[PDB]
Amino acid sequence: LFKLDLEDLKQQISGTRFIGNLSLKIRYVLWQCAID
Amino acid sequence: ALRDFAASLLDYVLKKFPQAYKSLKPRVTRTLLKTFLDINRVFGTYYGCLKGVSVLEGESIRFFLGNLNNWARLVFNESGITLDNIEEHLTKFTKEETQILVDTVISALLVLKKD
Repeated sequence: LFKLDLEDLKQQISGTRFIGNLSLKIRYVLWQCAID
Repeated sequence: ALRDFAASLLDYVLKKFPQAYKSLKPRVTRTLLKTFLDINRVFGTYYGCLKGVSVLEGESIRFFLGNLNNWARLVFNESGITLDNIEEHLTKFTKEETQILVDTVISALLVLKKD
């Protein structure tokens, strides 16, 4: 039954919008760690 | 008007309580850096974030120099553009609030080049 869950995972990670949001979140966590 | 008033009430409480420095300066700039660094927010939250950045000072504003390019490339969609058809190109916002964002992002950037 995990095939529909894998297709729902592929439905929510494909495209330009998700990887750029990840690039914003990792920049947030790097600057938040390096704030001091 | 409420964003511009509440942003100039945050700067009033960063100076009324200087004994709590290093306990509400990094907390508030961490709140603003956490709320600012995303795509799925409405325009007014970004405006309040940038005005709260504006009512800070010094190297902290420089601390948002690096992560502004990718923020613009995600929120304004310059996917290979050559800066020519910018008036009628863009996707989340309208033209007026994008002009407000480009105005307010250098309304705070003037503090880092005046010293």
